[PDB]
Amino acid sequence: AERGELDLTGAKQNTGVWLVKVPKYLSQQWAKASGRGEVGKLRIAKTQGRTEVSFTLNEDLANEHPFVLQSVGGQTLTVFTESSSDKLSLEGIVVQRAECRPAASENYMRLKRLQIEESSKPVRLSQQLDKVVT
Amino acid sequence: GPSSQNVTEYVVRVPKNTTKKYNIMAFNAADKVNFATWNQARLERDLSNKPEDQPWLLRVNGKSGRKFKGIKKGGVTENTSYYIFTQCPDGAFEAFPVHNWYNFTPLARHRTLTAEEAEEEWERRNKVLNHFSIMQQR
Amino acid sequence: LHNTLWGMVCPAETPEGHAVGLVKNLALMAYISVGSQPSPILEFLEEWSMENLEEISPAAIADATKIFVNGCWVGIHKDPEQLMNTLRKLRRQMDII
Amino acid sequence: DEITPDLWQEACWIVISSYFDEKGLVRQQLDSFDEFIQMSVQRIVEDAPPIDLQAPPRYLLKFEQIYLSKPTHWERDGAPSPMMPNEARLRNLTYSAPLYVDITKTVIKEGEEQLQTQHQKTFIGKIPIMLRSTYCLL
Amino acid sequence: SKYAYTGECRSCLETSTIWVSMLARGGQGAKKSAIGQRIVATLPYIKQEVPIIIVFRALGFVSDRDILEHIIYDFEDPEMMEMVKPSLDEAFVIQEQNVALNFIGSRGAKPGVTKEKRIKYAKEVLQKEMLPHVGVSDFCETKKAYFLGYMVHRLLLAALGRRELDDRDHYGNKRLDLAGPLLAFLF
Amino acid sequence: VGIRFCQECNNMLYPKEDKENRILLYACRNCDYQQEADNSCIYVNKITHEVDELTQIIADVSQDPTLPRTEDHPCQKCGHKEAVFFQSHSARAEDAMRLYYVCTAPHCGHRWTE
Amino acid sequence: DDLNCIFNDDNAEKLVLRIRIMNSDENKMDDDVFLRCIES
Ligand SMILES: [Zn+2]
Ligand SMILES: [Zn+2]
Repeated sequence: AERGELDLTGAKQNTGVWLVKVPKYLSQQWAKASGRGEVGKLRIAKTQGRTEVSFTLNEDLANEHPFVLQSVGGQTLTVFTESSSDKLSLEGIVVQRAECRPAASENYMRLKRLQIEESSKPVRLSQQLDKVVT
Repeated sequence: GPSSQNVTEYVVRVPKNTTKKYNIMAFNAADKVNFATWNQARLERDLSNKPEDQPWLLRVNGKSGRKFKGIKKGGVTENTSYYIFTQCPDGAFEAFPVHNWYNFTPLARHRTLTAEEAEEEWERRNKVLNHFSIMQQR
Repeated sequence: LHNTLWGMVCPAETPEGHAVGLVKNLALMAYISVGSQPSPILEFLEEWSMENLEEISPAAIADATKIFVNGCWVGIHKDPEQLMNTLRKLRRQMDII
Repeated sequence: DEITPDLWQEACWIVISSYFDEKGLVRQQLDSFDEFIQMSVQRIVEDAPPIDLQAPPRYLLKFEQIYLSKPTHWERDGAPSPMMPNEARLRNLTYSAPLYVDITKTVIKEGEEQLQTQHQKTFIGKIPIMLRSTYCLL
Repeated sequence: SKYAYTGECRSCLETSTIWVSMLARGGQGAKKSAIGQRIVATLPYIKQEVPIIIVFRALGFVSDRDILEHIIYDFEDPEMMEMVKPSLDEAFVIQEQNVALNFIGSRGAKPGVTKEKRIKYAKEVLQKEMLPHVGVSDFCETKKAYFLGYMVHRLLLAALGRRELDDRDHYGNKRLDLAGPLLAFLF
Repeated sequence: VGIRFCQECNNMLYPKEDKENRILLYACRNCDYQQEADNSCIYVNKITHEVDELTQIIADVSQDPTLPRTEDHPCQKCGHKEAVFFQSHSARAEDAMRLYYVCTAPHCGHRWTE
Repeated sequence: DDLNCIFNDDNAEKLVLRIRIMNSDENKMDDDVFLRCIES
């Protein structure tokens, strides 16, 4: 029992967590939801020799996101926490890694272009003065 | 059986503001870390600078065990976001947004060569023979 | 005269005297690229399946393809042919790149 | 359908006729000066650190958007007039345009009176204009 | 000269030259060529040639497994291992990061008074002059390590005969300063 | 034939012999970790450089639209008639100008020589 | 005579030698580093 001690009960329980990469518009929609209670549904389907992971956006949040699994054993990933009371703890170990991709193929680039217009807003260029200053 | 066609649904949720911050730290693949020997641990801000913009120092089981140094991930979270999914008895996944990412490297505890005697050692730039006769004097 | 000066620089145009081959001038079809910030290409590649160089496992960057943007190493990618097809397609459509 | 081998000797020459009608023979010079004036100048100004002062009161000067006007000439009486390129050649003048910057001057008097003055477009010099660029009279 | 292969990566940002390189076989016997061909780096504002392993230890990587991972990607082929081990044999004097930074700072033109100055000076010159394009902010350290590892990997590949030697007269390796960048530099 | 890393501080392991039991053993620079046999080969080195060049050839060379394509020599593994042939031309000299054929079928990175 | 060798008949493919070190220098340069230095 000390300030610098990290709680290691999560590692002793062998709790397995998932780390997933998502694109920025999904994060923006989740931030706009402001934790109402639900942002979407996570779907998993296992066949006789293959698996299929996807995420479906909430219909209210909108007004398909297939997932791709990847190799994990190249590194060992675990998650710890820091509290306001300075009580460090360990949540668990990452056992599976995935990434999120949009199902939109051609129209999605349009949104990318709009984000370009959202990202080219603060960059600023010189102007021409018709009249010299007075 | 049921495991061949297991179809289950998990509710996801993200909190807005919370009391405790969340971070990610990683070990090396071949470091061979074991958490069962971590009877006592310490994680404190290093005094080599002399606070939040400083590296961490981690120590396991006091001076007897191994110790690590922690550095911040260089990639800024401007276009990147990482969340942690934890199992709960209620079942609703609670997405924890990341605050910072950390990385720890092992540091052994032994007799360590100092720079002042390394200045004397440097005369044996290429004349040095019997390399394991250096640490015997140390 | 070097082999890579094909349509880049004129093979005939050269001053006489002490500056033979040091001074040369452009061919008729040679537009010198003026410059662009690599941020749209970098965030575009981050959208696709680039593992970040700092995030990637050590023993996983031998079987993959290193990506270089403006000479700075930014990560790896496991499917280079599809990446080249997508990059060439967007370059021909000149909408993002 | 497709270009037959008979029509190719006209087709490719129409293609490069369109190229030379759009771009021109001197395009690397003009586009380089364009991407020097439109960008880089203000990127250089903004990338420069804001100069800091001390004495105690603290003055901080921060640079901002870079204006550039059409090339002008000021005669003996001080009359600004647009200057012809031929006027520049005949009178042995320098074709140049005056460059303007907005500077924000933030005051600190250790009493929470941070009331910055948005000092407007101030004259700092002249850049020699490359002829027939977009920031030229022609 | 004595420098068999050179790994120039003249670097800038929106310049500083690094001259990582490799000694030839000029000496013989146990006196110089007892180990093999060493690999050494020149650095921009220090005035002498520190070995590349000492630089990598100054980056903050004590373990040599991570070092040879950065240098060599596939551990199956031993050729790069047996070419890179002599500079590891010239790297047992320094084992930890602060001694490496002290040695590098003391190797400069104007060394500091004590550790508080030499460590800070070496950290600064390693911070915002070592390869400015890959990283200039303080939290840019392992990208520098990976880029230098790729650099030494290129040097070893050209040493043992896979990568062809680059040529200056190839215009793929050459840029043209027009009025734009030149007036930008002056401005 | 190769070197390994100690599992205590991840450093080099040079081989030597001890003065007590007469067997080869690896050691680190700061360890008590001694290794064992089955790697009794220290400095293998092919001076004749007769190494096989059919190992460093990447299977992706099929997708390079500059190398010549032939159809006279079919693939030995998958039986595809078309193939891609090229020369080595590394930094080595006095090298034989053989053709290292690579099958051009997808999901078959077979390479051979003749 | 500090580098005695055992030569092989030419019938075999190897044609190898078996240079060792003897009691002439065994009864600061260590072993396996002196042998590699004389190999160089
Ligand atoms: Zn060790
Ligand atoms: Zn085949």
